[PDB]
Amino acid sequence: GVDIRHNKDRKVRRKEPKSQDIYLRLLVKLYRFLARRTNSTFNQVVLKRLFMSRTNRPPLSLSRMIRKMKLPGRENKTAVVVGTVTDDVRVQEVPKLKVCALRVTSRARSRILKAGGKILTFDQLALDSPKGRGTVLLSGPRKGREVYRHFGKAPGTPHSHTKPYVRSKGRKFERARGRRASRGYKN
Amino acid sequence: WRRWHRRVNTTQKRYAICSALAASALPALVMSKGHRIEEVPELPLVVEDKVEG
Amino acid sequence: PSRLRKTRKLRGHVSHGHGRIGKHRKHPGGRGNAGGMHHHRINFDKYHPGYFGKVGMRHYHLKRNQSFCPTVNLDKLWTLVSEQTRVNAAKNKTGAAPIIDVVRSGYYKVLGKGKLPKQPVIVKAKFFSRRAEEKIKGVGGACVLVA
Amino acid sequence: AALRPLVKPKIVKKRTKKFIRHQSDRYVKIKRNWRKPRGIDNRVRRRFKGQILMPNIGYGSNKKTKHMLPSGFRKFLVHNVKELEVLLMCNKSYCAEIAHNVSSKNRKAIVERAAQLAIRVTNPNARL
Amino acid sequence: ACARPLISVYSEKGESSGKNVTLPAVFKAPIRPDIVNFVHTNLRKNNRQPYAV
Amino acid sequence: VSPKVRKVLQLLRLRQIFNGTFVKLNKASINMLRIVEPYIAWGYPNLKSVNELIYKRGYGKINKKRIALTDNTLIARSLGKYNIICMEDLIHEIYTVGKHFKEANNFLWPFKLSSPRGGMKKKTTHFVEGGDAGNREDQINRLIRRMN
Amino acid sequence: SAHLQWMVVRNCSSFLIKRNKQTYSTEPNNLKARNSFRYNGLIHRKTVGVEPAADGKGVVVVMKRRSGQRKPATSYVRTTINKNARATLSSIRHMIRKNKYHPDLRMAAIRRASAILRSQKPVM
Amino acid sequence: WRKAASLKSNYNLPMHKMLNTDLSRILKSPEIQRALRAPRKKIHRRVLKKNPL
RNA sequence: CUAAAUACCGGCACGAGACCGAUAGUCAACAAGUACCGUAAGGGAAAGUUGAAAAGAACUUUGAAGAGAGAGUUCAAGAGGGCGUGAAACCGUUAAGAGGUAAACGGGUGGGGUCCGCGCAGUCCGCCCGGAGGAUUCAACCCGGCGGCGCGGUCCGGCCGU
RNA sequence: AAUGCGAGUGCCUAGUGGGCCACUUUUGGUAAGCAGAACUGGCGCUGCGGGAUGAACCGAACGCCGGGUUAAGGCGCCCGA
RNA sequence: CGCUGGCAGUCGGCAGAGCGAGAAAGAGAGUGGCGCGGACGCUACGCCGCGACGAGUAGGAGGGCCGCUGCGGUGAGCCUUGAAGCCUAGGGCGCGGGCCCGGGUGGAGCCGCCGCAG
Ligand SMILES: [Mg+2]
Ligand SMILES: [Mg+2]
Ligand SMILES: [Mg+2]
Ligand SMILES: [Mg+2]
Ligand SMILES: [Mg+2]
Ligand SMILES: [Mg+2]
Ligand SMILES: [Mg+2]
Ligand SMILES: [Mg+2]
Ligand SMILES: [Mg+2]
Ligand SMILES: [Mg+2]
Ligand SMILES: [Mg+2]
Ligand SMILES: [Mg+2]
Ligand SMILES: [Mg+2]
Ligand SMILES: [Mg+2]
Ligand SMILES: [Mg+2]
Ligand SMILES: [Mg+2]
Ligand SMILES: [Mg+2]
Ligand SMILES: [Mg+2]
Ligand SMILES: [Mg+2]
Ligand SMILES: [Mg+2]
Ligand SMILES: [Mg+2]
Ligand SMILES: [Mg+2]
Ligand SMILES: [Mg+2]
Ligand SMILES: [Mg+2]
Ligand SMILES: [Mg+2]
Ligand SMILES: [Mg+2]
Ligand SMILES: [Mg+2]
Ligand SMILES: [Mg+2]
Ligand SMILES: [Mg+2]
Ligand SMILES: [Mg+2]
Ligand SMILES: [Mg+2]
Repeated sequence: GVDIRHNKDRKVRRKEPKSQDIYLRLLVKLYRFLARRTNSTFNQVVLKRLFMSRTNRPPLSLSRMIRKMKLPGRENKTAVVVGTVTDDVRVQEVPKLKVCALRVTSRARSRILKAGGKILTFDQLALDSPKGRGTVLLSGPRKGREVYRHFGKAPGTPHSHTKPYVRSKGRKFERARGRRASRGYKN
Repeated sequence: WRRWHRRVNTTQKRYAICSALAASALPALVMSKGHRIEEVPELPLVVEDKVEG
Repeated sequence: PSRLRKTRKLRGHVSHGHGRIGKHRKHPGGRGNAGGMHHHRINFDKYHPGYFGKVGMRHYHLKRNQSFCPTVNLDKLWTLVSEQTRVNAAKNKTGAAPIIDVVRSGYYKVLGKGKLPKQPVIVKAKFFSRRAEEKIKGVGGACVLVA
Repeated sequence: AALRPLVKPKIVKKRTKKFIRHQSDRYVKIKRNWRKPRGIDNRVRRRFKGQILMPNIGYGSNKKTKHMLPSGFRKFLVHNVKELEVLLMCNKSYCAEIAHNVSSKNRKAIVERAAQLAIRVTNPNARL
Repeated sequence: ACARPLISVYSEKGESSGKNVTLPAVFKAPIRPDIVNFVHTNLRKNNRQPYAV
Repeated sequence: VSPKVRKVLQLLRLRQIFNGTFVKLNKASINMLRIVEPYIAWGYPNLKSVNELIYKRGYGKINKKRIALTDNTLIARSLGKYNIICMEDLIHEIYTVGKHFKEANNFLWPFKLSSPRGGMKKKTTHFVEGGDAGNREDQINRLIRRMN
Repeated sequence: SAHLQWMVVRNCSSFLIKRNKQTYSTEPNNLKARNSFRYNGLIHRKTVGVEPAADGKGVVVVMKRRSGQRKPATSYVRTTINKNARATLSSIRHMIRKNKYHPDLRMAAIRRASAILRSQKPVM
Repeated sequence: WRKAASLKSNYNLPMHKMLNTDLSRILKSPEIQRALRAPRKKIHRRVLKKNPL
């Protein structure tokens, strides 16, 4: 026999979307054909992001879209979003934008179409640019979720700004012994 | 006091109503439900208002 | 769906996923939050710092309604009124400034966090913060107090 | 006048005996159906020499000849006459077994239709 | 899609009358059998009666 | 097997018994073959030994797959940038340890050899003790013909 | 679309039989009677069906016209072929190849039409 | 999709994730077909290694 | 002092069930808080099914009788008054095989049985050639019907457009 | 520098927390199949060939098979040689 | 298990049948000097091709066209020309959980598929 270790033989990664929704599963068929029949790596990234869970495609704000398409050089390009384009209401001016996304919310759609841009779906993007040329891939903040404040080094440890799990916050909710130099110690 | 009842979001209930209604105007989907509609003249089968009388 | 649970795959396995040596006994470390000082002290200090002790003053008949003061930042100041309120002042030439009543929308104190568009405002509020009134004066505007 | 299949490959079976349960011979309460032994000292699951064998995946039949009858056909359960027009285009690789709860009157009509559709029946003289 | 055809209203004798109604946009909604199943199998538990020993 | 010795036996790509590999010799190689000395039997191969080994047991590592060297295109597609385009170029770069010996030797899969016909002398002791382990200098070819 | 309603009918159709490690379809226009996207007789805009005639002899060939798709009463045109075993095999092949009507079903139609003519022969 | 529901308070028809769902006509379109590599449909089975010696 | 909205595993009368189906479901589907036990307070079971209809086996014969043998009923007594179906443990008999390392077992064969293949002259299919035949028969034209396609470069008229 | 290998990273998490044996080093004890350590490998969790037998020894680790060849052991007979 | 490999090109008288080959890229457009014919395929959750690997207690995960009972749908499902159940020196399939036929017994109900529930 051989002295190999079978601990990491099976890589965990997604081969297919776990969801059973048939409109996503047709776009998966389309970009699965495109990723193996083109040499463009854009179709591979889009196909891999179509597999992902809801937490792995966080929504973009319209303001983050404006700033990530306002950069020099990337004018007259198609912003490609795998998640959802949500409206961001703390911005007043919307320029015209050519948009490809899985979902666009109803008030963001109104603002984009009133600005004068276009909103595509992924089959429309596959028809327009099959190799995804003139596109800017964008993704939402993945650490934007509240779950990531409780992650990392444990609270009650020196130099660890990790949010603890409390039933409520207040004066007498975990603020005395591990937090005060008066009562006990402070990390 | 087992949880017998489930509550469903109103937008999803309406979404399922729309998906069930849009599937009733397609040939293959009503054939695959088994309904004998080979001689039905039109699949949105709409009749006149004296049927209520 | 009990057919999807772990129990249906544990039929035939003797210890039912709980171990041959250390059995699934009833309460092998106490009930509930037992031993926070004594034998669960490492968990209680490594995950819940500050749980034991007294901090601060007591307030006997505290009613939450007296300290009710909902806040709105200035980046949400223009969302309280309609869009044709905002664009009419932009197309306006006489310099008239629209009035935003945040107590009508359900806010008492105005804090100033975001930007303001370069157009005059008259903000009526129960309370103001200092940077909130300076960002309104800098864009050119009035901070009217109400009771 | 037997109905030949499309091809008749040689069927190789790695084991023809059943996989009997451990100690199904000393007791009537222990049926022949296989249960994997999970005892701490069980000499069968530890694979000691000269004991009852265990159903591994290595005993699996070849995929070309899997689920195939010794006549060279594969089997399909048939309840009525309508289920034979299902099988008429799969004629030279799949054959029909009339179900046990089908009466003799309908079973005559099923094999009568299968004769003209050239579909082989594994039990044509079943009930009569 | 977006193309809404013109369905014909049939009389009670089976033949087509002169009335035509455009196809409602409900019939072009997306077909989601997974959501229809999720709504159906959760709303079907709501008519149940309790049982206990 | 001792852990230090396991690491060196994996860096020599000898993960299975009766596996064989070509190793160029320097101080850094002799000080590793000394560590794995009781577990190996190494020596100095003949030109005919390299011919027999590459022609009969020659398998290439192409796209991390053990591919039999049945055509010269298989060598020339991977080692053609080092001007190694056939069996004869491969045998030359192995026998005369050239510039691209590391690439030519790493392209070859480790040699999956049979049990030695005739039999081993003594597996547990060194060759100079009338056994098998260690350095048999000119006599590795006698093991190569009976094992290949 | 055909793909869209195939994603509905691929597992929960009433024509589907799943037993004895095989799958089929009892669909009216499914020639070869198997459950697949290509051979499904109701999701496509252009379907070909080959069936026995109402009486003892002949082969009925059914196509689906392109105009009435939501109108199943007048959707399918039907022709009856009561001829010898070779001119019907030329005729159906002509109806598919020359009309370019769903051309990847021509040999399946010929193989079904041969089986119907064999079934309409006297048994031995 | 442009006029909201009048008997409900605030309901619209849901948006389509995929407008053109006929991926056969999508795939055999000249827009997509020109930007593809040649299909590698030749089957290369394993070669029985004869001993050259 | 004071109605209503609120509570209700007792009582009367009802309706329903993704509940259980006679070791289950109330202890209790039945002469069940009964039989029975304890001085007492109290404890507390087991127990459904012939058949469609008793048509519940007249009469003959042996035996003192229980029990049989005939006869008869029934679609059926292989349903005969604790009787629908009638498993396993255990036992009787028949048949087959075997037997001094308790029995049983895994692997590998061999022998004998029981049944099956409804085996015992051994597969058909397509094309072509040759030989004996038989049709109301082929191609090509004419008429009528239907379908497909149409960059009819851009024919006329409609419908729709997130 | 040589040799070899795709890596990096984040959540949730069961069981365990009685161990034992062997080469070498080593403490107490007259010693122990005794008590207590270090390193590595095993047994526990593991079948197989050999040591007649056998937790740990020697060889070698295991999907179901056919052919060939070996390891540690052996080749009077049991019992292959 | 990996190659996060290949196949929508079944592109047919509106035709020209290919992408295994050592060497980044197009069997590209234009501009000047008779016989009516061609296997299979593709449940894309499908099919196909290369390699490497396979011990297991406690434990964890996945797949079950394994099994029991009940509900919503569905098989123009099965059934007094015989259902459930039970027995069987009968024929088989599946690595296995188990399942399908044949004979007998029996006399009134039962099962397959898609989901749901215990
Ligand atoms: Mg192995
Ligand atoms: Mg392992
Ligand atoms: Mg792992
Ligand atoms: Mg276990
Ligand atoms: Mg236990
Ligand atoms: Mg557990
Ligand atoms: Mg414990
Ligand atoms: Mg517990
Ligand atoms: Mg203490
Ligand atoms: Mg043990
Ligand atoms: Mg020899
Ligand atoms: Mg040693
Ligand atoms: Mg009072
Ligand atoms: Mg009711
Ligand atoms: Mg009871
Ligand atoms: Mg009972
Ligand atoms: Mg009874
Ligand atoms: Mg009876
Ligand atoms: Mg009876
Ligand atoms: Mg009855
Ligand atoms: Mg009885
Ligand atoms: Mg006897
Ligand atoms: Mg313990
Ligand atoms: Mg000790
Ligand atoms: Mg281990
Ligand atoms: Mg061992
Ligand atoms: Mg000894
Ligand atoms: Mg061998
Ligand atoms: Mg001996
Ligand atoms: Mg394993
Ligand atoms: Mg028996």
